[PDB]
Amino acid sequence: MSSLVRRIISTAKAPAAIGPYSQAVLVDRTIYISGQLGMDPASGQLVPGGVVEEAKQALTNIGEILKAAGCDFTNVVKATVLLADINDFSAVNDVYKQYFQSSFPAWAAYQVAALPKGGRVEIEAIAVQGPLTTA
Amino acid sequence: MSSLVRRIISTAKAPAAIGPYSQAVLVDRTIYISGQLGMDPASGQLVPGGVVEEAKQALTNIGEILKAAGCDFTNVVKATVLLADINDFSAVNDVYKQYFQSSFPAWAAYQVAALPKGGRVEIEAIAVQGPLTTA
Amino acid sequence: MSSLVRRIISTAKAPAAIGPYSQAVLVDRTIYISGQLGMDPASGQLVPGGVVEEAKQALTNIGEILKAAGCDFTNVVKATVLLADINDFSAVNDVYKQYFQSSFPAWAAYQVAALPKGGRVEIEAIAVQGPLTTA
Repeated sequence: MSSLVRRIISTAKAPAAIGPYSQAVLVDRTIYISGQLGMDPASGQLVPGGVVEEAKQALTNIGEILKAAGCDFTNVVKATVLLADINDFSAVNDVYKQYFQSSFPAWAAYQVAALPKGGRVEIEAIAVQGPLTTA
Repeated sequence: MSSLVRRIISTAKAPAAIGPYSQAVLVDRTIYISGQLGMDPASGQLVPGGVVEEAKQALTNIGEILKAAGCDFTNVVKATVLLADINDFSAVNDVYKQYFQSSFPAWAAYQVAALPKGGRVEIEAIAVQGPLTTA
Repeated sequence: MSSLVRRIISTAKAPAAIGPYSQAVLVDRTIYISGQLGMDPASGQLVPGGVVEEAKQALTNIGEILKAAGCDFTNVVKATVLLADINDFSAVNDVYKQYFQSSFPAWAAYQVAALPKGGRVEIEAIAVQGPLTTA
């Protein structure tokens, strides 16, 4: 069979790994992006201000990883939004909507028991490397 | 590179979006289906009767989304079953089994802290558009 | 369109199914592996010793499923690590690192409310059937 391209995506514009994972893996045309917390890329510390600020930073981090792979938010096809508190659903929704301005991904959003570093939100994503033709 | 097909799947036979997501995204041949709660498509209210009734409605909803994409349950390759209570595992298993009557998908099933709308179960799925040849 | 290969992966070297799922599904070149607990393949009982021993057994189980599909850990592109306790993150990380000795997968790791069988850890994975060419 054909040898499919598998590339580790890595950018200093997103946080360093806090463990045994890659920021994202591109395989064939699919990009699996690791769960992102609202961590500042330079410090690796959660940004202050709680879930809204954290959600913004997490999505900014995903954006930088997408850019490293020659993609943007239009390439995302599935997202998972993990919350520390289900009462934050509406607030996070309003943040998320600002990044996906068409062809909204499939998703799931729900509350887990706890995230690393005491994070209030973690977002995972799957993207597909372009070009994509959307009818 | 080739421009891959990316299509938003949308049917009025499944619940309207309660937020910034598509019911499903078809990209190349893979269909990412959003997490479905046991919501009535017409009202958008959770069906009464608790987890068993909700599980049935959620799977019915996935079925309608699959149909919109020219697929059925035989096309599902991976499911995720999110529970509000791990004690409901056996009950949900018995519901789920009635929809997948061969070539059972890969899966994960476990308890989360909370689902949207106070749901007792949420099911996500990945399918692949046919034809599929199963040896 | 072409008829894509869909194959159920099954090995007696990994635990029997405790419900309506396949150990893994290969579709085209992507392998979706079901969530694995730290269950002994012969008995179907969780191994003693808590999360570290369970994590080792779960990863051993994934390894046997990969082998059945003609793959190994180098083929894994995304993992999900579900914990019963976020305080176990560092311990599980140290176990996991021993299995992935290059080209680390994308991942997400976090605490859920409860796993089947009172498990302390469950690991899901996505792999891509080789050959893969890593630059």
